[PDB]
Amino acid sequence: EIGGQRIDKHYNDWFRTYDALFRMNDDRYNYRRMTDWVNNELVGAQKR
Amino acid sequence: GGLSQLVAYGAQDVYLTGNPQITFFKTVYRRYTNFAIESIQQTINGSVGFGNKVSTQISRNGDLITDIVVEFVLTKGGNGGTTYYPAEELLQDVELEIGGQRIDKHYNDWFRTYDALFRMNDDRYNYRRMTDWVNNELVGAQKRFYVPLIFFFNQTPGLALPLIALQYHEVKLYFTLASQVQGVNYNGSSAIAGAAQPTMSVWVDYIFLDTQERTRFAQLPHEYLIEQLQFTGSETATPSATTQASQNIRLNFNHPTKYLAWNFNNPTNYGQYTALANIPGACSGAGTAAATVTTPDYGNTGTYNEQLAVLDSAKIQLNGQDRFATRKGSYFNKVQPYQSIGGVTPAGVYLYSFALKPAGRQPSGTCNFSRIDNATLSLTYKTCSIDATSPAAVLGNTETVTANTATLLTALNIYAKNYNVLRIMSGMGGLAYA
Amino acid sequence: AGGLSQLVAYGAQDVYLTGNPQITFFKTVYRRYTNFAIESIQQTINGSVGFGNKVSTQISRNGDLITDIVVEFVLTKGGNGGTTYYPAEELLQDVELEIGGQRIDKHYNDWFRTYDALFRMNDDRYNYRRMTDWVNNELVGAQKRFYVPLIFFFNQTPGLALPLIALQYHEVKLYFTLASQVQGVNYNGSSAIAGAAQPTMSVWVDYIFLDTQERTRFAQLPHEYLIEQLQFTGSETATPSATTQASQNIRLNFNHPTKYLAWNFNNPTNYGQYTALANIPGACSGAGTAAATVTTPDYGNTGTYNEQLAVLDSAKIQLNGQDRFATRKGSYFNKVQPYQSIGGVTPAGVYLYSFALKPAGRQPSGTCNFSRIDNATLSLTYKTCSIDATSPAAVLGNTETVTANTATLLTALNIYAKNYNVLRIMSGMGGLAYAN
Amino acid sequence: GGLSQLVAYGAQDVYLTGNPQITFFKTVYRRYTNFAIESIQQTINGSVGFGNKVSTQISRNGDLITDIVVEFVLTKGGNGGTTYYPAEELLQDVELEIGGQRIDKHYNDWFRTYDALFRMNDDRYNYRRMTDWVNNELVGAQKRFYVPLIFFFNQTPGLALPLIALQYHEVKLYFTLASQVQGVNYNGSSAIAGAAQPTMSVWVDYIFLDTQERTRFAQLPHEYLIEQLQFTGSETATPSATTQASQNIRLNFNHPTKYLAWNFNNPTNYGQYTALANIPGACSGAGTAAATVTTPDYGNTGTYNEQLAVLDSAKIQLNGQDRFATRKGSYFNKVQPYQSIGGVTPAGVYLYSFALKPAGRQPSGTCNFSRIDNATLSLTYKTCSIDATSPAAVLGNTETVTANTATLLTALNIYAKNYNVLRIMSGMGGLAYAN
Amino acid sequence: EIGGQRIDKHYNDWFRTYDALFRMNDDRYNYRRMTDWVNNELVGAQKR
Amino acid sequence: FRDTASIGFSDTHQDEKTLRFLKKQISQFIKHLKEYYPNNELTKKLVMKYSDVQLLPYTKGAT
Amino acid sequence: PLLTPSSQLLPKPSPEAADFAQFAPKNLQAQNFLT
Amino acid sequence: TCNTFSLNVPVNNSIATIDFAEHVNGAVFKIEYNRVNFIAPSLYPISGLGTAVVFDLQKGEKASQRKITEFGNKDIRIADEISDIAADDHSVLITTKLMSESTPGELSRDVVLNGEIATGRINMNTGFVSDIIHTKKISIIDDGIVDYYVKINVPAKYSHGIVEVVSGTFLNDIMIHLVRNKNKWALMDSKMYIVNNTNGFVIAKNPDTAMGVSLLEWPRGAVVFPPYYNFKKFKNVNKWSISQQIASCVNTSVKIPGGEYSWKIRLFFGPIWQVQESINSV
Repeated sequence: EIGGQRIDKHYNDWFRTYDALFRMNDDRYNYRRMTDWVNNELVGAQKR
Repeated sequence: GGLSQLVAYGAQDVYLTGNPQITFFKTVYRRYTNFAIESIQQTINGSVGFGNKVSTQISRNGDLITDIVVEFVLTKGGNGGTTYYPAEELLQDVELEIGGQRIDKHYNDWFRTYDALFRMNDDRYNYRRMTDWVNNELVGAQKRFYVPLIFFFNQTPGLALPLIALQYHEVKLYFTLASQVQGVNYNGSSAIAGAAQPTMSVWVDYIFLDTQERTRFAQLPHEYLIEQLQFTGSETATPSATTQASQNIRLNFNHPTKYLAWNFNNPTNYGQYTALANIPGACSGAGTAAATVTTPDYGNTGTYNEQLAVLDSAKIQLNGQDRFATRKGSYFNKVQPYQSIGGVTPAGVYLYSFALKPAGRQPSGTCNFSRIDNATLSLTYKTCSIDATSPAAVLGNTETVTANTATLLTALNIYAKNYNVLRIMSGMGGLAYA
Repeated sequence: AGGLSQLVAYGAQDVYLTGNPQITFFKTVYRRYTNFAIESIQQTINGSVGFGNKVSTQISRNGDLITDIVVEFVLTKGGNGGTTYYPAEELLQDVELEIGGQRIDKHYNDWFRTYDALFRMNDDRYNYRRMTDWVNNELVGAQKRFYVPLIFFFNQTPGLALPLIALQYHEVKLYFTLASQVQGVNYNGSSAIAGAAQPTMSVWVDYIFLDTQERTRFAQLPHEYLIEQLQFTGSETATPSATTQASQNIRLNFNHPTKYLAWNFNNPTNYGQYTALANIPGACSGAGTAAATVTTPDYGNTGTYNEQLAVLDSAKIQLNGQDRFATRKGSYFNKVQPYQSIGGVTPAGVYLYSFALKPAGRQPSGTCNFSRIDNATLSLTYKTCSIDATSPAAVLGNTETVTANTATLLTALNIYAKNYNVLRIMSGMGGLAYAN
Repeated sequence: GGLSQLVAYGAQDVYLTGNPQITFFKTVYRRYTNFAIESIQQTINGSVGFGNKVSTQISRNGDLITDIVVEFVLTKGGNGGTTYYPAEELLQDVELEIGGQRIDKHYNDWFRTYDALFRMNDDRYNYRRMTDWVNNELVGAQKRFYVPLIFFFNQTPGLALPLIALQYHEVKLYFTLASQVQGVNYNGSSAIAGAAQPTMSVWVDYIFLDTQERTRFAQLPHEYLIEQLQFTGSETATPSATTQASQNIRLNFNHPTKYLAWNFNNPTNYGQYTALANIPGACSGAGTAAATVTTPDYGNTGTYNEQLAVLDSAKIQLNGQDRFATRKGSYFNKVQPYQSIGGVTPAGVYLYSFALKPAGRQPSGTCNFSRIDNATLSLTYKTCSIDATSPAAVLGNTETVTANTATLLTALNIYAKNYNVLRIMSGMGGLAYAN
Repeated sequence: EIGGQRIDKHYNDWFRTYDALFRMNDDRYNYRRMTDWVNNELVGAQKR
Repeated sequence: FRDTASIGFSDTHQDEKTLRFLKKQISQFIKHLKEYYPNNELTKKLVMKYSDVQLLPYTKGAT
Repeated sequence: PLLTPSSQLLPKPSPEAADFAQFAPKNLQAQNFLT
Repeated sequence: TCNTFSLNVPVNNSIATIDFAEHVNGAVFKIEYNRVNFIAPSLYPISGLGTAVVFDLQKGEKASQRKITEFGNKDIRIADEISDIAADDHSVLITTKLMSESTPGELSRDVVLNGEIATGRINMNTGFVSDIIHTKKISIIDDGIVDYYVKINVPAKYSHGIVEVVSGTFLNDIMIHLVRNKNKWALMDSKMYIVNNTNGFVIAKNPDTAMGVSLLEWPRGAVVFPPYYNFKKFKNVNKWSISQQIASCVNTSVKIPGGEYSWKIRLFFGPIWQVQESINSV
């Protein structure tokens, strides 16, 4: 919101839908790297 | 049939229906400014928890602010009857500040007194439904609670805060949450292992106006006639036997005041304004061999039996002159709220009014304590010699003697509601009288 | 989004409600008022205070206007819990108010119960009980200070406060008649209670002190006050036994624009009993057990809501022989009339019919002027009193037109009328425009 | 004495008592129009009975009409605690027509919603006294019941129907009398043999005007600002287990609206807006070995325990955009009644207001659905995982769950109370707004 | 009722008093056969 | 829709008066011993008991 | 020529009542004279 | 009418006051001193006077009043000392009648000439008798001159007062006055309607023997000389008229408390030489 008026709102499913539709190639992969575990990591790992 | 009454027009009626001015059967409705009401969640600044202080700055979502409701998520650690307005005691201190200047400040005990005096019938019952566990539910039960605030702009739209024209000084509230909550964190002074921290949310109801009046609010200056609470707590002497005490208690009040409300409480048990006794609802286990008068049956902390109340008599004295003749304790618990409010005030809560209708918004009579150098309230106490464990005496003794367990009600809390004027001009708000 | 979206949704219908606005809700203006102070001043009672005694007080003149009057009683219990029923109201048999020697109004025992049982609502009726009874299962020997507010035209409202400042040459007095017997204090039924203490009474009046300019206004100018008065004479009823349905034609003798007629039937032995006794919970001493005595109430619960124990089957008011309305059953007068006209709850045995749209208010809202009729009759139809009151399965299991055999004890008929009158005050002297 | 504060006059007093405008202790009363109120019976058209439709034409026996009360005579087909507002259930509905156009319609379930929200303190208790058995009456007891109607003109004389001004119109009330009356005709769902048909009569309180007022009303046109109730029934989505169901309810309302109110109803147990549980007064036989959570303790059908309610949260959208941020079910059951009415509403009945004082009649804020293209009510349910027969689990649980028996509240009732204008001229009348 | 006004009200007891007082001779015998079972009818007999 | 010019609420011919109205008639007729005067004054006593009227005009558009 | 319904009033309304009242100035003056 | 006002009143200085030291009489005005005769029929205090002459037979000196008008229109709200319309019937409450040899007085409660009847274009006051109280005192002095003092009081006023209305014998054509600058006597009678301002130091009129009119005192709020309107003037036509105006129809905010205010006029007659010789004493 700006000044008290809501102008927009995004949802987790929307983020994934957007990732599903408009992020592509190396960029979609890089996104996945930032939001998930992509290297066969095991239980107990801590990730940023 | 009815026409037999219409024709029964006599001399006595020239004062009633001659030259009619009002017709009861015709109605005139008045056109108002289009507006909308919205409940919007505010951000709480700070870590929410027991004994913690947090604050919130009200986002200028709308044009005016009316009600504010504080929500709590609480889980009880006891069984049915181990709690008594836990949401109300948790909300320990609520301070209203506009631009650095304190406007008003409320205390959990004040909320209980207000509920004790001014909320009445189904309203007081629905209130408790919002703040307590009322259906004998058991340990582990969890639910969401609501404590509406009762500041000058919360109960009537006519005194709403016009944020639209209050742009330089922000409106914010400070919240202190009680470190001890009966039946949730402590049973008396004994901690309840595993008790969870509260979750809190502060919800504010905004008024949105249409274009024509919204501009008018934004540009013109405003003056609102508002209420403030005055408070400092004190300590009194309540003797057991052979001595009937009295004290001349010094008051700390200034602005035109509608009434003085008071109670005598047990600092460790929220809402206890009376002695505990081995009678129904007057203490834990009452009526059985397990009964004790050191611990209340908390869900029935309040009673209406004035026999367990401490005040024998009182009078307000202003600079040495008695402002009314000596009254006994039963007047201030029963008769004044009958005259001024029309409700049921529980035992131990006392009221003396200056206003004809202190429950209303329009001024109806005030005492201006700024013109009084030394205001005092003289209190005469009952002698606290009755053995609280013996119903034969607790339910059967004289009017001027009370229970020996009454000697614990050492905290004296005298509240006053005064008028002031809130002026908002060019974006800055503030009090007219310091 | 949000509330703004509801202003967007604006149309043709809305101009009717919000076009060219006349009011706003979010900037209220309060009218400034004449400065005043309230003070409670103790009055002196002439004569010894006691049971069956008549005393009076001369009203002092510390203030300008009188706004409320509260009578204080000190009583001790003559018995254990449940033996009393508004003893502070039984004790006060009547109050007569006069100005300059001219009677303005009078209240009765069994009126205070009628008013409390009819116009006072939940918290305010209970708090009233708190002021006049023992409501906490108190045992014999308990002592309490009881406060009986009076309900004259100038009481509990500032609007008609009696202007003593304008009654410079007239005396104002209250005459208090005290009971010879009070249930649970002096007698338990007809059995005297040894060692019963005499009451202590104090008459308190709440005075209004005015600021200088209005103080003067009242002293100099004439006043026309529109006031309430109570008219009452006691009647005899005709409660039936068996195989019969009684009726009465009780002719009324009332004389002023009247807001309403209210009435009940009572056992003169037991103050406030307006219903028959039955062997059901709270209705009799020992009710529900083998020790139950169906002829003696459980006094702390003398009033009930089960109209099955009341005697009125139906009623109609007639004016000059012409029916004022089509016959209504007793339940109309006990429940329907106060619902629509007052908004409270009336217990069984207490009945109301109104001429007024808002009889609980003080502004005229419809009156029947009995001063211009030949006669008014309250025609009563009674319930046949054939149910064996000692069987709870019987009194909780029967037809509309029957009631308990014990009902025949309700031998007194109390018909009250509440009217309007005008109190004229000029040159320091007061009095009624129309005698009453 | 009082002179102490009287003369204790300062700067802080100027805005309170300077240049006085009113004095509290001298009231001025207005002189009013000469009238009288009379109750007479109406003409009841049709056969009175269970499941039958009966029409009452309001006989033109006065100048203005205000209070209408329907009375019924019923007997108990069962013992104490088996009934729940039999007269309120019996009156399944009433609709008002003027000149043949529908002005309003109220339903037995609406009456419960209204009693749950707007009727409060002593009037609610006395109301029940008029419509139920409240003194533990046993089978065979006979009682006369009164059901005051709650049309726009039934609470205040100021909106009395100007029949004197309707010289060419008939005004009618069409009544539907229920086939299912709990504790009279059926004990639960089992018919009670020998139950008598109701006896009904409709009472109307007529206003008689004097000479000059009678003429003013007879000749001039009038505009009455009135209330209407909008209602269509729908179906709930109460869940089973492991989930929190939700559904989007499509609203079909018009006209300025004061508020939306709703409940979740058991279609077979009148007035049951909560789950049943083995808690005292929360089901038949509660607390004993005979307790069952399939049949209520009917005289105690209403409860204040929100844990037996099914609404977890609700939101209203205006043209698809959120009208306010999501709130939990206890907000609509406990707080709006507090903010807007000042009474207490039992669990399972919910209110959201658009108005500052919806209990009043002076317009104080409305949502005009005539200009809202898409109005949606979003309802989120509590998970119905608790075994109703174990009070340790029902009285010992959290905010997001309720009892398995909750899945019986299959009927969804969405109410809206709106404004309209009744225009009357030249002896004819009708509504100003139609949509 | 005529025009909203009550013109009269008769009770069975009045019909009995009128028949027992002003209707006389053969006319009353007929009335009795109009309102009763006269010619010794037994249980189950129907009469208009 | 229903043409019923009159209400039918006991207005039109019903004389609702308390018999003290007789004093009103005595004042108009001046003499109070009206036990016998009404027997010789039939024509005037009947005129004093008849009505006055008000009319409710409306105009509609013809097609 | 317009046709209208008739509202019949009857003479029964009667003329309206009057009321007159007053306190003689019994108070006169005080401390105006003494014997 | 508890009409209470705070600071919306100008300081109108009641420079003039009237009191009495005469005795009570019945209802006759028969007064003489130094051959000056004075007669009135008790219909009102003054009818005629002179030295073996009269100046009229009726319509002598009389005090009058005009309440607040729409804009000084005409004789609508005239609270006059006499019910002149009745002419023969003095339907006025005359409360005190003090007089002594050489000087009568009177104190009267006035009436509105139009009364309660709604006539002309606009309605009138409530009853015939009003609460406005006025007085007159006539002092005959050794030198052959007579001082006429009048009083008016009524609460919460801001209206128009009429000090004298005189309709003497039509033989009053020649009109001459001394200018306050003593520059000359100014003879002006051609208009027969002259509104004389403060320049008219004393005015005299005569067919042959003269009557002089010398105004002495009138109220004014001149304590600090505010701009508040307060002016006097003449309306001199065949009928002689003296008046004073407190305010125009309605000011921004104006009230007068309503205390006692009075006017002083010196009237005398005689040969035009003697009249002018006395005036020229200035």
